[PDB]
Amino acid sequence: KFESKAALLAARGPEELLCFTERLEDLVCFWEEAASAGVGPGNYSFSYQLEDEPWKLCRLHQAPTARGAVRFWCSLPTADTSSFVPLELRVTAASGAPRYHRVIHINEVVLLDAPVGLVARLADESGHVVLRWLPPPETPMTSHIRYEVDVSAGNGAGSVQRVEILEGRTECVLSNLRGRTRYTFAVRARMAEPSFGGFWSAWSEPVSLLTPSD
Amino acid sequence: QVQLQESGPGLVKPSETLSLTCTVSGASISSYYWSWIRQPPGKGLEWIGYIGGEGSTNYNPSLKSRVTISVDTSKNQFSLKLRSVTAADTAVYYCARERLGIGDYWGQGTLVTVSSASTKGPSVFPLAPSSKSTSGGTAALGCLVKDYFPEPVTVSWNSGALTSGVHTFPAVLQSSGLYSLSSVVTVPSSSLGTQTYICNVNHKPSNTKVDKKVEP
Amino acid sequence: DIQLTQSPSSLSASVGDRVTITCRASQGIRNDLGWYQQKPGKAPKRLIYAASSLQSGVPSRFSGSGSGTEFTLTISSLQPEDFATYYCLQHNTYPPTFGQGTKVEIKRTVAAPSVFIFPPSDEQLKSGTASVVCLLNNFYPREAKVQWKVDNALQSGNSQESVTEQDSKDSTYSLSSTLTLSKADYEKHKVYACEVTHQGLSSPVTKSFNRGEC
Repeated sequence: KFESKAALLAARGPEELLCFTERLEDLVCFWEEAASAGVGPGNYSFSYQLEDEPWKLCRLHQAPTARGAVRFWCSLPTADTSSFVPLELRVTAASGAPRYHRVIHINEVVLLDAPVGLVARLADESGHVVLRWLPPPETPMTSHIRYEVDVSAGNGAGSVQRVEILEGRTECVLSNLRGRTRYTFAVRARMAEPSFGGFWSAWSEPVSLLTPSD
Repeated sequence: QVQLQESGPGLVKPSETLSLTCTVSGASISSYYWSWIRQPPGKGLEWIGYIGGEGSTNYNPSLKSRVTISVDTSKNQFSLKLRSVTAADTAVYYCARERLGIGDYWGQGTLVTVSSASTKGPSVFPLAPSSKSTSGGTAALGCLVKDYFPEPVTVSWNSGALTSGVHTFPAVLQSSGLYSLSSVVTVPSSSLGTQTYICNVNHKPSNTKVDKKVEP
Repeated sequence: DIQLTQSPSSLSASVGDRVTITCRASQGIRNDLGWYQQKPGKAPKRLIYAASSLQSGVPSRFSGSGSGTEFTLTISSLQPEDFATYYCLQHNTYPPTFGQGTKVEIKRTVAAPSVFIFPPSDEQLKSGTASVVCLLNNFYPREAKVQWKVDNALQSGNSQESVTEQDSKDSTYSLSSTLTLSKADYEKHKVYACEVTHQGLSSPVTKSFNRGEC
């Protein structure tokens, strides 16, 4: 969940701070870079302001990233988190040398969990695969989640087909698939509308089918 | 409300200090972060440093060798302390409230000049219309501000009542090492009869307080 | 310190049309910028924060966009009061730093310079120096050529020059020129005139005063 959704984002921007929010209750801030023996969480300080209150703590936690680096992160309460309104955070080092002073709009970094319960079956109806899945667990009003299905033909084959699932739909038929080939289906998810923009979730764990002869 | 005003302007002599403070009123300084900013007249702004109800500070690496920012809560104000003054400090200085990278609001603005020359008092003279009894229409008048050091010289008109017509001119370096002004005003001769023109100057460095009227 | 190089250096637009200003950074800061406005007599005011979020109070004719490395502030419809010098600021990588600073000027239908020439009122003569206050109330364009002359002869580096900041209301410059001569010269000579060769009229215009004409 965390490590993964951290990974998904670390996929661009070097020494950048990346806050995001999951089920739209708690924002989560983080940044990276392993160095040497003399650091730690208590080495940095994380100050925020839900626009116009006394300042607080996107309050620190160090962890080592599987890639052999270091990650610093932290969260913020729900009721306090009232979306659309900005938030500015100030992040300083040992001594109050500042390394981030950023404004972030909670509503615009919504990051979902991957969908799940993926199920592919042949079509008792032709040369199609029929795909069913379930929305990312514990996600508020599912009815405005749009998905995108991917279709690989596999490392050895090394191919593709992509499909934009209507917002709130969890089914789709996959036509135009070669006979006798092996297809790997995976689905991902983003908040459709309105307002709140964000990022694609990870691809759901995949499911493969071997297609019958032509 | 958000308000800020800087105290004790004036002049400074090289390798000395500055005692600018900023009166805050409106919201509580307990919360936000505060900054000062510098600007050599027609050259560019430089940010100098911040400070909160946190106590914590940061100073530009271009002045950290010197700079100190102070914080008094009950006083509800914050002081800049700057030592080792020179001719690279000849600039305009503002205080602001860092809600983000500026502070929604900046302080009025204070000028402080730096040289060997000391306080010098400005002079004030009326300028009556140079009419005969031939041809009229409108009319222009004015006081004056001549030979002074340093700045700034604010010139209003009768306790700041008159307005639409004022054109206070920019000071210019003469040769006597002293700036000079020129403060006109425009109105028809239709009211050159039922009221007189009385400006109330101020130049705080050499505390000059004049009151020269301008009759027909 | 990070470098913010704005352009064009200054500008000249009519009332109405769509001014746009850019701001390039020596290193992508992405989101972390503010646009600012500096009026002549006034402490500077903050139009845009967080690259694109409009401050409260500022007109909606001001907006900003851009991310990372280039930035744009764009005034959708120019006003006479929109006269001022605009600056971009950066707070990604401390210290905060501003731009050079695009000054913008208001193109406005050509106007004629209503001229005056006032008496050195008797009290300025105990100073021991001559100085004639030659003013050009409300004109356009700025291009001014005021030549003083004592008894019909053009002089060398004699005058003293000043010029007001463009008007907020009707966008017109006004000039201030003063003559330099000793108390000895004033009491001897009688002719003194400014030769306003401004574009306002289609011919020069000149006003004067004599001391024996009280």
